[PDB]
Amino acid sequence: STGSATTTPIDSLDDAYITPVQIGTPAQTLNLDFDTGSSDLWVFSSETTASEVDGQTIYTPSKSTTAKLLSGATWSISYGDGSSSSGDVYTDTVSVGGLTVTGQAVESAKKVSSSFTEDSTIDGLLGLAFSTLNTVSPTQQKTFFDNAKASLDSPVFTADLGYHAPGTYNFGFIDTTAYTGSITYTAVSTKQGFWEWTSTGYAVGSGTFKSTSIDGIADTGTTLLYLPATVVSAYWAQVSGAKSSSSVGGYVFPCSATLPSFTFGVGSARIVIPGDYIDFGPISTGSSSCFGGIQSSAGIGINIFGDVALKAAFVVFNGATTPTLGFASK
Repeated sequence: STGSATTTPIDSLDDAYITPVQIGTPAQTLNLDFDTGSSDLWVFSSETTASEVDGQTIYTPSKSTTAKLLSGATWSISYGDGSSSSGDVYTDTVSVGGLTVTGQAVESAKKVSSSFTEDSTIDGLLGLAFSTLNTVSPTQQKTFFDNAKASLDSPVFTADLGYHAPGTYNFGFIDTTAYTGSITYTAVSTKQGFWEWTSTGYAVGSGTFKSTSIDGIADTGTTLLYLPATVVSAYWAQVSGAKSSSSVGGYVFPCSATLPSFTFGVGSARIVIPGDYIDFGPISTGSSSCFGGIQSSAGIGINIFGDVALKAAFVVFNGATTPTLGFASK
């Protein structure tokens, strides 16, 4: 089997991407944030505290003939950005782009943090990191990909995120029309539960490539590119007026600037992030100070190849017995 679903930016900045997911019988379609940095499929629901729902579409298990309460199971998660949610668990039928999993754990939110409430466009998350990170207790549950894997034509999914445009998540096949050149594959460590890999270096604009190992995670659920302070300083030093602002919470730059590209290495191959991808617009409405799309990972504890990086590539998440990651230009 295979599946193919379009993923769409939630706003004009590509702050996140939503992908329609069918849950239950008859189908209830929710727009979920596909997150390769976590492993819980959770949804706003009829059980979510009413004051914490503001425009989201909810899953109502009582209206699904295939929903079953997973007795005794609860979940609770906290994300890198300080947001959180928690609740109980159903199993139900879940389909993505024509690919169907029966008995998928659907984690129903009883509580969500303010940032989730405040984002009316995201109805929940669909985790695609390794199932070892799944928070369900006392019986840990598998991700959608993990459940689907054996049935897929090939044990892979691909992320093809657009810049200010829709893109695609495919399951079970590699669309050879979706990228240019060849796919370069690179080793993954699953030791922390993430799609963790090591970039071979970077360049700023038309500058020379610096060969240096940068360990990080391929994380579709993070907006920006978080790299070591040395790398980030080198980038923003090429932008006149750019500075790190403690009050704003990162590097800002004059909105009048033309940003240089940023290149990252994947083995001997190179992925080029155009400068425009690194502009996240005014810090506040009407400001001429703009927020940067490359930020320091210092104090995160890990480097994160988020959407800013991933949307410059066609990315293969290879879930073979020894997982690997593949990157191609497009």
